[PDB]
Amino acid sequence: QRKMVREFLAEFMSTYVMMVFGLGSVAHMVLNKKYGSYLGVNLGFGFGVTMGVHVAGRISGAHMNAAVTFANCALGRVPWRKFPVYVLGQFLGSFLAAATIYSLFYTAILHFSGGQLMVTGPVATAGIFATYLPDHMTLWRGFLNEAWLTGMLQLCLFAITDQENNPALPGTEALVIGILVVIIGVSLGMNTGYAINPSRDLPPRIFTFIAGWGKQVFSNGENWWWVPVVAPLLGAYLGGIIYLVFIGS
Amino acid sequence: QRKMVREFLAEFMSTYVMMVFGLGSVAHMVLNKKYGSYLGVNLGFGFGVTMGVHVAGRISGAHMNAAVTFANCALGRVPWRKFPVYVLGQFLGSFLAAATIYSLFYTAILHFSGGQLMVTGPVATAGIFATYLPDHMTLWRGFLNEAWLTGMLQLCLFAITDQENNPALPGTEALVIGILVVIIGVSLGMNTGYAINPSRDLPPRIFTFIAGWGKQVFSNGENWWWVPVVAPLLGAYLGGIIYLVFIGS
Amino acid sequence: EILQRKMVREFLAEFMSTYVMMVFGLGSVAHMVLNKKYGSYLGVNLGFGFGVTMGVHVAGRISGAHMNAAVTFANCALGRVPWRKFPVYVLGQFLGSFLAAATIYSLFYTAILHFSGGQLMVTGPVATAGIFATYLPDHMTLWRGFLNEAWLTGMLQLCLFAITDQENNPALPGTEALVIGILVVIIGVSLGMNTGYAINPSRDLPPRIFTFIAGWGKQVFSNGENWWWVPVVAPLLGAYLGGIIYLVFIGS
Amino acid sequence: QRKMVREFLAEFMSTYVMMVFGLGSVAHMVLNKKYGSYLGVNLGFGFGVTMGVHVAGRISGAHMNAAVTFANCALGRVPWRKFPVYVLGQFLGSFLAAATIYSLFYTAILHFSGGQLMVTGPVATAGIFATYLPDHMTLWRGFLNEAWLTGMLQLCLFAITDQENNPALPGTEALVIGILVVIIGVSLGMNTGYAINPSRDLPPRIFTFIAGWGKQVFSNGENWWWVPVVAPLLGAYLGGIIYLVFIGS
Repeated sequence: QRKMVREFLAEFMSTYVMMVFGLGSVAHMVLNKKYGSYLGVNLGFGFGVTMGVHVAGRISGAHMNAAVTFANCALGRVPWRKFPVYVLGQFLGSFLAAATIYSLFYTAILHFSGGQLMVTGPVATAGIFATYLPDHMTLWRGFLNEAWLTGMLQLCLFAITDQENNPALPGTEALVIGILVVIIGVSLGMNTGYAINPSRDLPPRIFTFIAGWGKQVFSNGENWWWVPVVAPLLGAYLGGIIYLVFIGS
Repeated sequence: QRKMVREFLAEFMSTYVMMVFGLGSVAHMVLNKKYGSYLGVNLGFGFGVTMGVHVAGRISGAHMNAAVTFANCALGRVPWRKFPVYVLGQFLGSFLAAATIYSLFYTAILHFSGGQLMVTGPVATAGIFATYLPDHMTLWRGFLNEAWLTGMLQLCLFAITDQENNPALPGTEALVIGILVVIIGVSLGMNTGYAINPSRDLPPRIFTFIAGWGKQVFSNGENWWWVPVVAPLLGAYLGGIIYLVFIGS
Repeated sequence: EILQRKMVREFLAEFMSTYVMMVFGLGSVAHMVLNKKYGSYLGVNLGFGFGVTMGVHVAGRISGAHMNAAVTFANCALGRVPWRKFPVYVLGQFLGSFLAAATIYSLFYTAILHFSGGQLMVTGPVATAGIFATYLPDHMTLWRGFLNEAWLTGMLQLCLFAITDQENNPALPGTEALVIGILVVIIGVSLGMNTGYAINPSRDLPPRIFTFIAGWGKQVFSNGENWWWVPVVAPLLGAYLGGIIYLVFIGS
Repeated sequence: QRKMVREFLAEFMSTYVMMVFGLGSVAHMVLNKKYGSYLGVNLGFGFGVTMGVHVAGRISGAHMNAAVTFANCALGRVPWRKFPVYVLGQFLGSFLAAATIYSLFYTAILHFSGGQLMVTGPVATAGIFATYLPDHMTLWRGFLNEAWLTGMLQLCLFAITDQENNPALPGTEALVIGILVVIIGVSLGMNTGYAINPSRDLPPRIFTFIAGWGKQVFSNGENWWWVPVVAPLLGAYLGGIIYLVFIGS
């Protein structure tokens, strides 16, 4: 054994239940669209990220990300090298979860996706795990659409915890934290997905690149895999700072 | 009227009042589709779970069916001689709540079907009450989808009820568990619906068979009246051991 | 130059606790059966539920917040309240909802007229009246029209009493409200299809008496061979039947 | 940097979080309609209060919607000389909010606008920043309606923040105050697009008239910009008092 691995069971049974609701509900929309809604996803992710703090041990490991894994080193909260263990350790909850929703849904896309795992197009099923920015954007703006989609994932997250500026109640912190996430999938989720953490961009993207979809998950758009893995990083520490501007300093 | 009948009558009404918030939920989602929409039953049976959760002996037996009452008899809880009394007491209701979602939709299908109580095609009134698998799938994996739909609500039913590992609060349960059944239906409802408990599946499939439709309500998945009666009991043991091998042993 | 403390300071706060429910609920029915693009069915499923959770933060949190001329008749025969001061909960916040209808109407004076010609249409594909009162969408006679409103009433209380029986796992002292309209939210995804949920004799005698006054005519009280008396006698014999199915489980 | 002036920051943010959850959530039903929805406006708005709420000085420095601030001023629950501060410093939480949701969608807009800024017609844009009255609207309703939209905002606000008469618990505020405005959303925006607090109109309107839309943003409604700057001020002065008679006192 213990002393850092009772927690990596929670860090995993938290991210292995995030991507089942947040990233495993988009196949509820992009496969029937009259059984599933673009709401079923943006609402899936938040009110499923409730189960994801109901588990992780109250402050001692609940991140599920590498955008907020990284940031919680800006200041002396959780010094630097508790962090790299959670990045790779909590890709697994998103990789071998990305299967625990890929393997249970074969019969569904095999009558929707023909017999061919096409990456892009009119029966494309490669969106379900990765993040692809549609016709009307660039990376001039796709960097600033994850370093601001995660910059306020921090301002809005430091204001639901710090027991100084009057946040949530004791157990009434998951409902709001998931409700925090409903209203970004439904506000700025019309843009570079809302792959807002470097653990929905890559960890199920290196799960798509493995099952047989092709190299079009690492290249569709000049080179994408990197910005939802590099923008949340110097987006998070830059968003909770501009927050911490007003109370600290 | 003694101690242990004040245990069905308590678990009888949460298998007659979750079900009337979940059966008409579909018998309204798809029976009309204009007044009744695509969530329809995500938040109908979902939050119709919240109701019930506030209607049982506080947190000392509030299971609502014959499916989670079985994980909590082998994993140490509620000795087995208190397992089937609750199951049936519950089950004893699932029939008593459909047979009254009939007279509530009496002339809501006779102006819809004709006078024949059809189950498939242009007239579709037996996919509401029970479930019935779709045309894209066999039982090869609609069982694996029902020992995973009834084998992963236990990681949430533990992170919210168990009090050591930081949960929702005493009023805060129904709304973080009924808000699960909506978050369960926003991902994994596109497979078998969710027929997650054998107290929701059999007594309303025993009703579609006694109302006048006949034995075809069973002969639907060519045999589906045990796949969500043996996959759901075999997820509650397979999951309840995931959180307790995660934390415990 | 006189006293105004009494129960008339319940009356007054049943007034809003109703009035604020309606301008939320009624206000939303317009918002689908008048725009259909900026509005939906679901909007009333929950905009009526959280119209009632803002009814609650307007009346004593449990003692004064019925806002429903019937829950005021259910908690009288069981006994949680005396009788002779049952009027001034109906005749308060039921002429508290009548006068919320004329405040959703003259709030929509333009917004409707372009939707229904220049006609005060009761029945058709230009129907309006359904904003204020309810009508049975021809799916039924009264045989099911009284049996969807005294079981829809006795599916209410058993979910009311359970969150306010501070004995048997209710909400907190401060989350009663978020639930009890999210009762009404769900009433509109399981049961909200045939007669709607006109459970509330303050949403169905008061507003119907409004429309008939601003000119919808003597057709508001006929649609159903006469549909008015039902949700005014359908809830009272289904609240009394509604909350004795609970106290025959834990009471006496 | 630590006095009354560490409070524009409390409501720069609390207002900066009010626009950008909305202006981007109203530019989200309006720009794809298949990866978005209207509810997204009213609950991406209401729960974007929620986050507005948990940002500012606990309950008496967290308004953000400066027509409240007018009436929470004039009824004596604020020093009359600390009115302009909470506005203009939250009024800038609305400028530098529009400029910063016009940006995130810069690439998404011009693609379906070809290179030009239209205020009316079939390429309506600035309906998301400012507001404009429909086919079915005059200024008869143009004003009598924003006195009950800045009206009902109050009785339902005050009934929650005056902790005499059944309010929410001190964590339940922002969930059930944000959950208000989602109820004003699906009740009362199909007459005006509820501007309720002139915070929400005049600054991004002043933004969109600088943003090159030219003077049509002050035209439609013959002159529509003035009302949700004025009906709110002497429309929440009435949502206040009508409370303090019937309730309170």
